[PDB]
Amino acid sequence: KSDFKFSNLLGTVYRQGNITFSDDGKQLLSPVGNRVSVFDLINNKSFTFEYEHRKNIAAIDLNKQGTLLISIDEDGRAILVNFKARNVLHHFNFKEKCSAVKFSPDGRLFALASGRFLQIWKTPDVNKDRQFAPFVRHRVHAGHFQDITSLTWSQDSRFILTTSKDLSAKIWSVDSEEKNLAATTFNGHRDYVMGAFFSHDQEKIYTVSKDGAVFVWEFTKRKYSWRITKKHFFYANQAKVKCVTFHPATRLLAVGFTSGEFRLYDLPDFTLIQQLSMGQNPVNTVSVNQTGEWLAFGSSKLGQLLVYEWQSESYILKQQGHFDSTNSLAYSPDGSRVVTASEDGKIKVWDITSGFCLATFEEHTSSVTAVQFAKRGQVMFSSSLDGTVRAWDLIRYRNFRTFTGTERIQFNCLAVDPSGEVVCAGSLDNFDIHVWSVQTGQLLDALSGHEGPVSCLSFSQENSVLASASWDKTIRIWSIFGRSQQVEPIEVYSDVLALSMRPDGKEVAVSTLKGQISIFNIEDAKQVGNIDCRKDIISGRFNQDRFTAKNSERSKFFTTIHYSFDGMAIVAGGNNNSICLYDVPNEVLLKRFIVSRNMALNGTLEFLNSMRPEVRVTSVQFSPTANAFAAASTEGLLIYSTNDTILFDPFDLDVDVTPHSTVEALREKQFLNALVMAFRLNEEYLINKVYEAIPIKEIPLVASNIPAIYLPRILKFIGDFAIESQHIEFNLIWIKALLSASGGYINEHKYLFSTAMRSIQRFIVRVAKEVVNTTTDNKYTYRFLVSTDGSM
Amino acid sequence: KNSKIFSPFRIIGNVSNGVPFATGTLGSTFYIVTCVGKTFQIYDANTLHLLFVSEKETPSSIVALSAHFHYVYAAYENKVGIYKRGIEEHLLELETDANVEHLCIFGDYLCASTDDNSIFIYKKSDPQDKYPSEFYTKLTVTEIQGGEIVSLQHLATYLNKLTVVTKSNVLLFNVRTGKLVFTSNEFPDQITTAEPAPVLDIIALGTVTGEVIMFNMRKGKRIRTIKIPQSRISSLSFRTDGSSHLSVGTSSGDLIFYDLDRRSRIHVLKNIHRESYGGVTQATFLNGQPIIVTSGGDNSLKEYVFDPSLSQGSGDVVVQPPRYLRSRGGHSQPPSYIAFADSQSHFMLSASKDRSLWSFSLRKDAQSQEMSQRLHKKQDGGRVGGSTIKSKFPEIVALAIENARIGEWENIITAHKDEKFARTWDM
Amino acid sequence: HRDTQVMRTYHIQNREDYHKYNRICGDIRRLANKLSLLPPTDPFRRKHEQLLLDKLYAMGVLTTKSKISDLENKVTVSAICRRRLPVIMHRLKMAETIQDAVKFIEQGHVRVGPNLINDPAYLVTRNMEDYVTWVDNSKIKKTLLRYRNQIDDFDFS
RNA sequence: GGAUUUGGUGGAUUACUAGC
Repeated sequence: KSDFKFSNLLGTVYRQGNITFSDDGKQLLSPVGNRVSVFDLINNKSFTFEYEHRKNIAAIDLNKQGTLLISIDEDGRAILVNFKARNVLHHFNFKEKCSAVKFSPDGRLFALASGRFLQIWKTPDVNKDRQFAPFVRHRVHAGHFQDITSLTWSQDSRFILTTSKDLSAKIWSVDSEEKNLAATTFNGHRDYVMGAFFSHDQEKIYTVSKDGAVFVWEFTKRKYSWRITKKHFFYANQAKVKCVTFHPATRLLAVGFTSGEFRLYDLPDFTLIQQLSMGQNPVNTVSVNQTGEWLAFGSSKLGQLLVYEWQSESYILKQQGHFDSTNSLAYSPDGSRVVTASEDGKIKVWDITSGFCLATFEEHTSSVTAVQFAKRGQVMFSSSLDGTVRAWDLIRYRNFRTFTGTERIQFNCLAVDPSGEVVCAGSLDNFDIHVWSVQTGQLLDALSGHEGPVSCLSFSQENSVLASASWDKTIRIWSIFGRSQQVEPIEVYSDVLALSMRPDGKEVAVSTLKGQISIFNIEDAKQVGNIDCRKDIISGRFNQDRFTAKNSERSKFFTTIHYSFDGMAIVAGGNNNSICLYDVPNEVLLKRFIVSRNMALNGTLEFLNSMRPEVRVTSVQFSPTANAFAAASTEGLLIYSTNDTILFDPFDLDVDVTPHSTVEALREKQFLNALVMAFRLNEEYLINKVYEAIPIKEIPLVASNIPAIYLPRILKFIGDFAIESQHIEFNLIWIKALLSASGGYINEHKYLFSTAMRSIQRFIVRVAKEVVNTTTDNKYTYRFLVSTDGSM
Repeated sequence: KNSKIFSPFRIIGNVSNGVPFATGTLGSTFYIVTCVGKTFQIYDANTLHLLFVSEKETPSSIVALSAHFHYVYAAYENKVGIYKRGIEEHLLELETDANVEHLCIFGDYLCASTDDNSIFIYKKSDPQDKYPSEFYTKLTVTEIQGGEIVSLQHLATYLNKLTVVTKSNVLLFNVRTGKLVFTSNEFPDQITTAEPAPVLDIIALGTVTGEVIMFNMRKGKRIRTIKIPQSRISSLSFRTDGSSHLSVGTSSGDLIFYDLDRRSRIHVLKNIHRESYGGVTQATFLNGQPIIVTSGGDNSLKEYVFDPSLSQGSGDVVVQPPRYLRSRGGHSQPPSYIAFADSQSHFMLSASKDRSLWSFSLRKDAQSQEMSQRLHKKQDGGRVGGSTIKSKFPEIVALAIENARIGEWENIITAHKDEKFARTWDM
Repeated sequence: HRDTQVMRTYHIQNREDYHKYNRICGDIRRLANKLSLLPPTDPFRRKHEQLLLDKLYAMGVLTTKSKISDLENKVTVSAICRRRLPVIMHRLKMAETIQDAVKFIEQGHVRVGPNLINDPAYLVTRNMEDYVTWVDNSKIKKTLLRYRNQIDDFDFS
């Protein structure tokens, strides 16, 4: 409940640096500005390493074995992370700017090129224990007029060739004895050489240039050495090759141009297979897999990563991250669906299960400020600064109606009636709460009475009451349904920019400008308590600042708050560097999360060493599944979670209860005990040992035997396990039994079980019904063929 | 006793212990090795970072150290390790049961001297080879020839001659033949420490009485002699900057500087290391540079420099007294109670029977500082009750620290041994 | 020296600030001109400058949104250089003079809503012109409240 | 013995693989 970890970063697929496929090619890794994200094409899952990188990734190195992954920052810091381990084995520091790092095919040593110097360093064994000084450098080459713009490695480690930007290209062997074989540097190349490629036969050397003219080097008699055999030229009106990737086995050449046109050629036949423009902006880094089936092209200017297969015209994954930042975060009733707003106004729907965007919405010309979902999967309402609010369908991907005001006002924020009849929005220009009906696109009423603008608006589902947020330091609770039209006002000490509505429908959580978060009642005007947030907020000193980070008033408030669906915890986040988790009854924070550690971003450091974009969280929500809360950052949408469960959180242990004892119960056939003895440890592998063990004939006997106290806990366990597990039929008999054993109790404690009901009924909708409908549709088609008369 | 979970990383909080540190030079940089018990360390001399600690603990204490350019020669009980980057790359075992007291390197040869007056010679097997490996021969010294071996020195420009200094007199052994080419005359005092000179044919000598004796080998005579009141000379070094300077390090904590040209002392340093733990065990002017490096046995290592002279025309007469430069510290006595400071494992509080708490650094080993003990002047206005000769706080047996509100008020509570109160500390 | 002559009247950081506005204030007229060369009964053109006068009045560089002639004649740099923040603090009578308002912004006494503002050259929208106040608990908002004998240190004003 | 103010150096202020 308390220990969250950084599970996933979502959005911003590609920021900068090399994009390199894995040796297997199952997983493709794209480097973000401060972190490295690994995408598995086969499992459609995105995983991001918990480690921060202190500036933006400039180079990515992947070992052929895959044991060690190296990322080089602009500063030259080197971070080594084992893919299986997912931990930083060593953090050596390079002292100059790194362009590309490529491990050798053997993997004994990794070639590294910095400036005009080429370095080969023996790689420390992953299996070997950590050492104080693991990094060792085998050799340094300084014979370059200018720093090499690219590095290429042959199958053997004897020859390493780096193409300089001067025009000249040089070849370096690994071992000193093979120096006599190859030490020559090519000359006469026009413009600059983007990269140098080696074919399976070492006789032919392929070079590329900025101009776009390609020259092939073939060794032959004029006692005779290294003529140009044939030249190959690519014709582009204004396009110039930027990044070139070549695969020797398939003889496939990937060319990157300033125009952004994508073209493919074969070195042996010099034939152009296809020319496609990924985007107007030029491709920065292109990489190829061993098979060569998947090619990844990423443009830094548009910040979009695209993967294409040459053999079949289908794209495994194509997506573009938000250009600036996500203004609002919207969570649908189903845990998987995620909606993120952007400054551009483009709306993209992310997926909780796999970090990809199902679709985009370009309906809002102006930037989108708030995106919210009504209590259905039918539609989502988005608030924009354009002055119009447009509802969207998710079955059909279309506007219903675009709600607008009278005198064309900006709209910050938004509130949707849970029974989806009424959409309310609020401004900075007007400070009148406009109210639209969902059916008739007219505005029903202009609810007014605030001095100063409305910051936020929310509706409690249980009581259907909307509470306004004002800069006048007074919180007014509206009651708008059914012949009442009565507004209750509660005074607040400082401008309230944060409004949170509890699931209960009885409490309202606020975030004022003094820092302090207050929790009010609704049926009474009084407050339960307030929790003090000015001290435990980390604030950055910007680069252009003139004050200490201690006494600036930039970031010590909270520009968002969201209650957990338990109603017991608040996650807050503002224009600061930090996110919080306050407990609501005990009134004490639980754990404080630093969003990012980048010198590249501004608001990170409390103390600088002796404009840049500010780093701040915009909108935070806790998911219905409730494992993690997503906070929408500058770097992109973060996701925190507890899906690890590497943690010993026991409950009611006796001395008699050990993991072995639970296993003994299965032999004893005491299913009721061995489940409770496994719930006492609260460890998932003992539970899966006893959940998968007990048979069908004693599931309901066990369900009746299960205590009321463990009913909420057992339901949550089934919800997280059955989504990725092959047993449909065995899991549903449990959910039949838990519901069948105590239908009334679960219904009576509707507030007590919220996360369990939502998690269980995502498993039923997403994977269980689609198996049903395919079984249903297939059966009807067979019935139609036999029933219908034969043709001719 | 091999564990399955844990494996030792390095020992932290220890700089020196009393074994004489030995300097080495790589490229233009200067690297200084010390030892800690059974595991030696390597410090840079330009900023005193920690560069290398050894990969395994030695089976016993390192008795003597020396370092030729890349290779650190470490000598524990029966064996001599020839270490590069803290990695044991060649273990050289001496064929006695005696324990090795002193060690020396020149040329193709290694020269190790056990305690029972026996000197072992190890040759480079090839001139291509970097570490000497093959056992050449066994040189002995009977007690009619000289006393117990004080040290082994190899002077400049002597083909295979090894200046063996003893408690009685000074020897010379041509290690190619194995023969005593020259023996000196017997000295009236017990010799404690010898060191060569940047001049030709001269080794410097140090007695248990306070006498430094310059001794020529070509003439076999005493050229100069320097008397010191009431001191046991423990370390000698010459400044090679171009200005003649001798540094005599006592065992009563004093470091004493001479000017051999002017025949005068210049400035005497008092208590730069503790008298009780051994005084100045080793002091060395770095080559051609005005930096002397002092390392006592009281778990510290300090550098002192000479500023340039304030006189324009005079120069060598008006000499600036030496000046404190960077240093590293540790813990004199063993630590009683420690704790970790923060979540990223970046500081460790350590309070010991030395009565002085230390905030050591796991991260960078030059970042460790003693927490000050300097009482805040009271809010109330009445004066603080305490002895005017300030003594340290009694030793700390219970510590508590919660890091949540740091930098705004106190967050460390320590309970001292046998005190009815218990103080607080800001982190 | 028109660029200097209006840098003094409004107090500008760099003498290049003027021609940093006068490139924009010229770019208004170049879009005004080509939108005058479209035929008059064009539902693009009729939509498109009224789309623009919405923005140039919200930002407040021009006094009215009715007169279409203002868009070439009244769009001056000294018009856009008096929706600067220190001019607005002198218009709203916050500081006494216009140099003294730059002195209070740079020292950090003024704010817009939540966050204090520190660049002197902050353009302020006519809509956002409502929300400039002295930053709270400041030593210059404390002195004001002492003049009316109306401090309240529970606010720690 | 006590208090206030100030000049200068050294060590930190990112995570320790030696100089040309």
